[PDB]
Amino acid sequence: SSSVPSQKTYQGSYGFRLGFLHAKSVTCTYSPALNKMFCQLAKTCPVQLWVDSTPPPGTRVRAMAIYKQSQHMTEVVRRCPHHERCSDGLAPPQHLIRVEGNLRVEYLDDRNTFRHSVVVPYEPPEVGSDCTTIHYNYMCNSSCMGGMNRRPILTIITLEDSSGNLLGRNSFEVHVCACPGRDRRTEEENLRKKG
Amino acid sequence: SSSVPSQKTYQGSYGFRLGFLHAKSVTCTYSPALNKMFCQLAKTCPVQLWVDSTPPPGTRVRAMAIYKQSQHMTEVVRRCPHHERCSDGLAPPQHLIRVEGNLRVEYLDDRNTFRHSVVVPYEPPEVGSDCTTIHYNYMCNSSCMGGMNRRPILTIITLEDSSGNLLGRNSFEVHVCACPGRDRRTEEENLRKKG
Amino acid sequence: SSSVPSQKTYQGSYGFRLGFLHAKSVTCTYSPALNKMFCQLAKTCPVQLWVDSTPPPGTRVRAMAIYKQSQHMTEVVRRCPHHERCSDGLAPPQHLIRVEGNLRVEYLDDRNTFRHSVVVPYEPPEVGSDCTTIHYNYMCNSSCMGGMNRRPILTIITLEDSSGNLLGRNSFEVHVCACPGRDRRTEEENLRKKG
Amino acid sequence: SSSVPSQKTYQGSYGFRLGFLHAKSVTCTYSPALNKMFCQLAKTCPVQLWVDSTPPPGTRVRAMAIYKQSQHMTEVVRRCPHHERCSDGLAPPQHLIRVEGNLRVEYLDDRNTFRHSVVVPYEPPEVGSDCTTIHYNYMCNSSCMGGMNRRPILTIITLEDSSGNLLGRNSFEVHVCACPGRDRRTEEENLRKKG
DNA sequence: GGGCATGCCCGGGCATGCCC
DNA sequence: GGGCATGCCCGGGCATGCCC
Ligand SMILES: *C[C@@H]1C(=O)C2CCN1CC2
Ligand SMILES: *C[C@@H]1C(=O)C2CCN1CC2
Ligand SMILES: *C[C@@H]1C(=O)C2CCN1CC2
Ligand SMILES: *C[C@@H]1C(=O)C2CCN1CC2
Ligand SMILES: *C[C@H]1C(=O)C2CCN1CC2
Ligand SMILES: *C[C@H]1C(=O)C2CCN1CC2
Ligand SMILES: *C[C@H]1C(=O)C2CCN1CC2
Ligand SMILES: *C[C@H]1C(=O)C2CCN1CC2
Ligand SMILES: [Zn+2]
Ligand SMILES: [Zn+2]
Ligand SMILES: [Zn+2]
Ligand SMILES: [Zn+2]
Repeated sequence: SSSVPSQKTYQGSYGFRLGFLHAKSVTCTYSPALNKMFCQLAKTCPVQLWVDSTPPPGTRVRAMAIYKQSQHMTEVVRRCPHHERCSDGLAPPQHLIRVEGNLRVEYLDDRNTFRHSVVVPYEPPEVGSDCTTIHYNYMCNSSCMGGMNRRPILTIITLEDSSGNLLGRNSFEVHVCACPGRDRRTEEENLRKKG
Repeated sequence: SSSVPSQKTYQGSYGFRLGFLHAKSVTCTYSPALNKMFCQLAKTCPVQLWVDSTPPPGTRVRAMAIYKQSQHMTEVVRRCPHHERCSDGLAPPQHLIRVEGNLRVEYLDDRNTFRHSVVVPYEPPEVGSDCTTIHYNYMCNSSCMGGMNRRPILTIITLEDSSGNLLGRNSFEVHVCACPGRDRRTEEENLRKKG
Repeated sequence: SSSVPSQKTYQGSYGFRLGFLHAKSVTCTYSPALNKMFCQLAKTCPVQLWVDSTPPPGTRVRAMAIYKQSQHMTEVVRRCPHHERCSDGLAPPQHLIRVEGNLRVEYLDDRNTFRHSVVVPYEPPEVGSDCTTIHYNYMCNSSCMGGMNRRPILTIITLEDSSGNLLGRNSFEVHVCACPGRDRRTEEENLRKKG
Repeated sequence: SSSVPSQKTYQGSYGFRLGFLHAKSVTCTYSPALNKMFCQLAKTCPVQLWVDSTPPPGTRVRAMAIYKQSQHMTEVVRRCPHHERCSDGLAPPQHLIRVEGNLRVEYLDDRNTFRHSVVVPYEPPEVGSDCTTIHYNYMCNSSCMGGMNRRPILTIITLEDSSGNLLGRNSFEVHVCACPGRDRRTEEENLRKKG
């Protein structure tokens, strides 16, 4: 009956976790200490999917954004009106999160919660590789007036079988911004000094 | 053939000029040194109309915004998409400038230049008074993404007869902002120090 | 019989001349010493038209680009293939020079010389003003491979009556570039040191 | 479901690897330290194919370019518009990579990913020889505006049987430029000093 | 082979909505 | 009223086609 999706980490029976690749305006930078990706608008944000056991055929990978703070959790995360009026052919203009480089992407609007998500098939790593990578794009800055409006979000990645069973769930915070390197360095310093 | 309206001051045969009434977040404050009004979003911005000779019956007062900088002059000033989706009953949501407190306001979209304008009847001062005041409202901040986007505007006020003849023109710069007193003080200080 | 238009200054009986408004990446900067405008791609380049005597009704203003160097004069100046595949509604994509802010702009391809030009009506200055301003845009950098390719151009402005008589002609060099302030300062220094 | 081809080295059951032949503007020079070929536009770039075991009859050799950087991987590498408008009879003008000196070259456009590829038959070395050489040509510089636009590419070379099975994969970075010797020396020095 | 011109890149710093 | 976060701006400097 809740309209807020769970954010609880659940590595599950397949041992599912995420991984991230390792400069003031670098396109993206991940902070392990904050479990937080700092990236730029509409630029590639690679996310690695790691499993210990191979999921069954037909497994899907869903990404959804939610507001991190209790006061805003129940608000659906959407693109701002400006960037909505700004396409790749498939992503509805209201969706914040896109996937690039995938021929089987699906964009969903939940008919009960109104929340947006984007789904791609799970592909196992190629022989000799330990993970599979998805290229996400965030189509607004965290600061956009009328959209995220300086409020932090979480991206929730779920691994789901074809029947809809939850196989695994993970999440990370996102700050989309002009200067990821600056903003990560400042947040990490405030954490150490004042957190 | 130009689509940019004139901004040239023209006091005209009636001696037409503007006047302004005389704190970090005051609702509005006018800088004579900069010929610039600093005011808050959707709050009253009074402008006085002064004439030496009484205009003829059916005279009208039009207000229109243009970008001040040469690089932006040819672009129509519009409300940003966020505030457009935010009414008083008569103002189209795309118009930046509204008039409050007037039963005869007319909002115009130019069919050739696409520029917006707001018009009210000219009313002579009451006996013993030297001027007539119009309460304007600016419906975005100068900073709004997808709108003014930090670009300065001028408001051009024209006195026109019923036939459309230009009787007088004056203009002033406008900065719509959260903190008019701070922003005025900073710009005036930079003018004296570095202008 | 020549396919190269004249560039000879001809102030004519109306006393026609141009004027220019007076920072590393400023949008544009004019060098009187070089008679040369340094501006940015697709940004406003204002040019003032000055006359001593009022031209007759129906006078037009034409702008055309030609290569300045003898070795390239006979080559038609065009947009590069990249920027051609990049509109305002009226300018053909092959034209280098556009006019913004004018409801009566006309773009011409000469059927014999294949050269491009853009024409607007001449409007006399408003009462109290000494000149009329046209906002040109250059849609390629001087450096564009396959277009100007680092070769300098001249813009030729002609004042023509409705019948086609040449009333006046002027010209200026143009360098469209990323950093007008840098490039002007460097060229002026080399002129003084080595010219 | 991905539209980005794998770049993972796979020597495979046949022991497949590449080899390269060993001056500021030399036509080409290969850096083992960088696994990077530096070569000139439209000039021969020989690549050797080495195998430990003889591939089956009907084996084919495919070459394809992808952008090396994560941010650009999902974009198809194409010739820039200028050089596209510049042929050998068989290569489509949009293809960056050509093969010279082969009577059986095939140029392919993938109907799903839109990526370009060039394929020739695999020929075993002549008796006494240890490798077979293919002469590739790169038809734009890495710097070309509207094409690679200064972004590094990889060339992915795949050995495939007639049925389409992947037998082996190798790749190398390519920098197409005016001065291969200069650019190699500079990148190798920056690697040692700052890498 | 030595060197220039020029698009584009930063790391330093401003303006401004919003917070106390 | 005092102060932070954040998009965007520079002036300094690199990479690279082309010139001698
Ligand atoms: C997760 C894996 C790795 O460890 C490297 C980088 C991304 N994938 C493919 C190779
Ligand atoms: C212009 C006049 C005045 O001088 C005061 C203030 C505004 N109006 C009415 C009275
Ligand atoms: C040429 C004239 C002037 O002298 C100023 C600036 C541009 N026009 C209008 C006013
Ligand atoms: C790979 C072989 C060699 O070692 C030499 C040079 C190129 N091929 C033919 C002979
Ligand atoms: C931080 C951000 C900026 O402001 C520019 C330089 C570095 N980064 C990218 C653009
Ligand atoms: C400048 C502005 C603010 O930030 C608050 C205090 C004063 N003013 C109004 C609200
Ligand atoms: C010279 C040019 C640049 O390289 C950036 C800063 C100044 N100018 C505009 C952008
Ligand atoms: C680097 C390049 C040049 O600029 C010329 C000399 C050497 N090389 C070929 C042409
Ligand atoms: Zn946005
Ligand atoms: Zn707004
Ligand atoms: Zn161009
Ligand atoms: Zn090219």
